Amino acid sequence: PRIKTRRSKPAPDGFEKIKPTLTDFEIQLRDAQKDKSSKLAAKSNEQLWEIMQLHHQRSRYIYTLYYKRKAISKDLYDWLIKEKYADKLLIAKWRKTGYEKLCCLRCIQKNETNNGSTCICRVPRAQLEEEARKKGTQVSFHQCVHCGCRGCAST
Amino acid sequence: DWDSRKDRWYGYSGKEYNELISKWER
Amino acid sequence: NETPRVIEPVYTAQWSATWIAMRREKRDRTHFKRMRFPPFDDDEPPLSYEQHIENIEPLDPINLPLD
Amino acid sequence: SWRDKSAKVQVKESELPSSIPAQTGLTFNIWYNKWSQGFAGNTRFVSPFALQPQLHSGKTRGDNDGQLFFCLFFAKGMCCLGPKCEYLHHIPDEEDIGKLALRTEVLDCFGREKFADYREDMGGIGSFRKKNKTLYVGGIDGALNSKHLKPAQIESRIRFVFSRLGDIDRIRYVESKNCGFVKFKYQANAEFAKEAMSNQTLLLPSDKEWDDRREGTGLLVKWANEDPDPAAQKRLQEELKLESLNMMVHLI
Ligand SMILES: [Zn+2]
Ligand SMILES: [Zn+2]
Ligand SMILES: [Zn+2]
Ligand SMILES: [Zn+2]
Repeated sequence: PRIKTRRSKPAPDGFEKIKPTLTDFEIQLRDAQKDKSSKLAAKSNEQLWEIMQLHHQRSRYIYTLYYKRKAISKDLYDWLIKEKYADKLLIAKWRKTGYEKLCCLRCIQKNETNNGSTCICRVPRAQLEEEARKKGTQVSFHQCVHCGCRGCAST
Repeated sequence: DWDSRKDRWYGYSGKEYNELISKWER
Repeated sequence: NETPRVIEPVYTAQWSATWIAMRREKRDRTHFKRMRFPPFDDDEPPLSYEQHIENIEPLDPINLPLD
Repeated sequence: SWRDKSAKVQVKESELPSSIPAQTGLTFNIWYNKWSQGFAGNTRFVSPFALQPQLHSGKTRGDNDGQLFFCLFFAKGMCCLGPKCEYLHHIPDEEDIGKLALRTEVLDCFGREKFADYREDMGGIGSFRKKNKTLYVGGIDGALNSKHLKPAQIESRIRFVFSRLGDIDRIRYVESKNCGFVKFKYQANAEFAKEAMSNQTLLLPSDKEWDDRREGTGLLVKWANEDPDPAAQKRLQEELKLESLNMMVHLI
């Protein structure tokens, strides 16, 4: 959510319904932004994931409102996108088949990953289980580094 | 007359200072 | 990352408008408060954009009112 | 048992201590995390925490995984990740030592690389060039806030402390040198203890200086040079020979 200028087209009619929902998200983000001086590394990353997951949830909310629930108007949605309450790219990915669930965009860039391949969270849990069984071990991981993703839930 | 031209404040009634008093008198 | 590009004549128009707006302001105002420099003291750190600025709304920019 | 229960948190990250020790100097150095403009007085102090192993030890993320390394902060008794930690949380045993026996030649049970030489003190993590299992235990005078105890009392307390953390090959207190030599069953165990009782207190609740435990300077657990004593040298040699016989028969 950006800052209201003269160049900001004001929010259309149906925004008054949703404001308090995404307001909460905003508040959370504010809470999630501060020097919570985690000496630890893993926990520090955890905080970051809290922001990431929160972002996902907010965007996911707007996506739901637009597409699954089919409630809010198109203009309103557009406005929201422009203001960036919800990430557009993420939504686009969601709309595409296979990524119906998707933590975030960073988990599907094969360039960034040292092995030219997606984030392990994208591997469906069942597959991982199968692999583990074959090997003998259990699910080695619980959440990837890029975001707090205990499975990315393609299924 | 240098410091007169520099004078960040020059040629004014206290319109901004009356607004400070107004903000603090409140 | 973004490169700050502009339609040249449009850009000129914008600057022209600000030139006349600025000039107007100069005309009208009896005194013109300048900013004290530097803005912040050595004790005062770089204030967080989220904590102070992101809440408060900005003042109206300079642009001569058009018919 | 440790394997029966999940590992409790040592201390929550709220309770954890900051990285700004003691203001030893006039100004803080950002890129070093040390202090500066003055090195007046000694740096070392006593650990606020200690590995109470039965109250703490347990399952982890690692015990699911087969992470082969133990938690330094477990040994220190200050791990802020309890069951969510990747590094393990229990006393090393024959099973786990055996499990990591390949890699542990090159590096510690805390998964950090050993070096060519001991750090001149014999103080830091061991050299790879020696397979030492023997910790020198200095600073007992400091570890008990100048408590005039008996040598027997000392050695017993020491025994109580290090026997808890690993299987002992032998211990012997030296009155004439005011120190310990605490040979362990395994190198992993030795490593574990050497951190687990670094900067710790030998004091107990029964002792009167219990609330002054923080204020002194902790145990100086370092590594031990082998004794000049030919009484043990011979034994060592014999052991080496025996081991050699094992491996040599194993080659064919
Ligand atoms: Zn992600
Ligand atoms: Zn991921
Ligand atoms: Zn993911
Ligand atoms: Zn741990």
